[PDB]
Amino acid sequence: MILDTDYITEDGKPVIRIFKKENGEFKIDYDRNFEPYIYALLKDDSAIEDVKKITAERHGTTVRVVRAEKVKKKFLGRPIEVWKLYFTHPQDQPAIRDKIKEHPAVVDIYEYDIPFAKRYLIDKGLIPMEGDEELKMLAFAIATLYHEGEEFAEGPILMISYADEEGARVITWKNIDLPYVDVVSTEKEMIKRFLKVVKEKDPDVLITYNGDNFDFAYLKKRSEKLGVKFILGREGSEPKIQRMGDRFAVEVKGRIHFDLYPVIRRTIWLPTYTLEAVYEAIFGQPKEKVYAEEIAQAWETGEGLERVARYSMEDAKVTYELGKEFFPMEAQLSRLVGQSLWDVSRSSTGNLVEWFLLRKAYERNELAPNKPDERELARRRESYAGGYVKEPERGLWENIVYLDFRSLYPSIIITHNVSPDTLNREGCGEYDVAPQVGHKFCKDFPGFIPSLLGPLLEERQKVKKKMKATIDPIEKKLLDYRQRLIGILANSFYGYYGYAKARWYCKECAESVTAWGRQYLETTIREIEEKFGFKVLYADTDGFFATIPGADAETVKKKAKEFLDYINAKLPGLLELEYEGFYKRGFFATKKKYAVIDEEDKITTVGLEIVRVDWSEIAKETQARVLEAILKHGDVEEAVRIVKEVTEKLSKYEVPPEKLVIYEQITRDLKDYKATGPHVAVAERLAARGIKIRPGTVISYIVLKGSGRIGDRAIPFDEFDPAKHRYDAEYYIENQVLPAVERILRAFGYRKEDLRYQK
Repeated sequence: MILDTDYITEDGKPVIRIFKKENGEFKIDYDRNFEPYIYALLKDDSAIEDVKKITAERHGTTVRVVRAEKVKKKFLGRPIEVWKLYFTHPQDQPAIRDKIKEHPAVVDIYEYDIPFAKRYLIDKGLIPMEGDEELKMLAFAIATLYHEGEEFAEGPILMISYADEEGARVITWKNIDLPYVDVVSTEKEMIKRFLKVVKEKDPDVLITYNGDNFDFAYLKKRSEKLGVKFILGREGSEPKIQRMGDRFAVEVKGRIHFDLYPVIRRTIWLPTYTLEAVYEAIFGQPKEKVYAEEIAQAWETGEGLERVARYSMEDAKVTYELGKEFFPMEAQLSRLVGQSLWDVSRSSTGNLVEWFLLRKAYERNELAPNKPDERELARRRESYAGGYVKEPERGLWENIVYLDFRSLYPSIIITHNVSPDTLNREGCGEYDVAPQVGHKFCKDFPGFIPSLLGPLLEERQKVKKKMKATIDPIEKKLLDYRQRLIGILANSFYGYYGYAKARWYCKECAESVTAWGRQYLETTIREIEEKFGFKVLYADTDGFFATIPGADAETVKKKAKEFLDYINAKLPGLLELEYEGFYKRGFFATKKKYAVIDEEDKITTVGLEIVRVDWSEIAKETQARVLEAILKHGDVEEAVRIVKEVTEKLSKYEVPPEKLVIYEQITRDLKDYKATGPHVAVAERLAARGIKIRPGTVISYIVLKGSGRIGDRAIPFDEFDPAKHRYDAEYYIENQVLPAVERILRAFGYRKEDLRYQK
């Protein structure tokens, strides 16, 4: 198994390094003979002799083209002949490429900005993360002594936690008789102890949660001050610290530094992105946070150090658990894209599509177009059209099918051979005309993108068959990740077409796919109404909800299935409609806002639920019960009653004052991000405990009847006690409860006025 590649420069010559794991052994192959290159398109071949003589002046050394060989390749549907220019060193390319492009006989240059070790992986047909090789992983976390005003890492690391197979431990330089803590003399010896358990565990994967930006940078500054050489690479080097945007990332040569933060932030959408937020919204259980200020308190103190050491080891065991969840996903993603897990897990989707495409263009001898210049990149600023959204039928309905298109946009790209290289080609014998926009896509030959996509969809189906046929659940889950990842890849080509930074950019292609999508949904909808008597309640882009008004459940199901057979014998090519699911009741408040229940009584919601910094359990409870009243009971009036009851019980003070805890997340440091509110009050009240409120730093609070404004008097539930404390019922009604249910009940004709009663 290939883990990674990079390159070193020795006497000015690049040497590729391959980091490998094979029969449980770590290996490093070196390749001294891989040659950087670019391609030049020349007006006349006789100009090559000028170009061979071009030379830059780089750090005093004359750099030139080492050789030139004429090659034949494909480029956007048409054959092309270009000159492959070799060089001694990859970094010779920038200095000499602008000079070559200056030559008046040079039309353009190509494939000039492709990182050398990534060029290696592609050109050599090598694929990271392939095979069955078991890989040893280890997570780690640190807790540090922090104090306001100090520079980064002015205070010592107090604990280094790690966690893996054997369990979770903490290393620290103060005595804690807890049995998972190991104690040593010094911060220095702690750090040496850490470096030593790594050497002897020798993991292939190092898992952190935001190690790219905190842990590794801290451990660097500290080991510098203490004069320890932070040796983590199996090759004798310190962690290497790249830039990526403003923020940074860290490599550990010979191992994979798997930072879960970039990975999580692009998978499940959490409100905030703390390690606690992640764990509770991935695994289910909760996790305690210990603020920085309390850790400083506990370390200067005797006791309280057992709780913090719990929080430290609990940083480490969850990171290893989370890493065990998200790693095989990224191993599968590395196989598919053909790039290292390190790069794969830190990269934007359009960027992973482009590395997949670059590998395919090489396999097919297809010359890559260039990324756009700044001015072209501003030209590609179109707003796109977006698929068909039907204004929904209002009110409550029963016996609903959701029908949808199997991979609608891939299906279309293949079916209509939609590709920059097939766009408005001349003398074409066979073309499909995109509706509305009128772009003509030649079908005399397979387009580059369609020809890649077809095998992807095929492979996906072959993987799903293997998934279901293999009894072993570890394998099933691997195959399931692979399957899903293929489908995300395939579903990303539509967006790639409009992606402004795309090498194979194609606005016409994007406009055409969207338009075909509209046509297929619209006519499919018209068909089921006019031929099968269905009523389409709502539709968004690749699917619709429908019922037969009056029919019973088995009738709509059975007729839904007949219509699939009908319409699928009519849909061209790969276009196919499938029966996704049946819903006993549902309602569609507006476009993108609806809720439905299936026969398992599982309610599914879209555009209605609580996404809020200010979420409270009286709100979440009350929204949940009105949905249950509309969808389980099919009783909208009761839903209204429930809101009236709950607003009454809030004002007559009969409501358990803790479900009125507002767990709020902080976005900006308390500079009045919100002009005022509960947050500025609870900040003052927990500055009493010594805590400052920083981004993250979840704040739980109850809002009390005070003077001044409603919602200006707030305290932590810590300091609450049901005597000399009354919650402000008006805040909980107008700010928590009614906003959670207004939208649902507006869909049934009720205004906020109707949802209370006082006088």
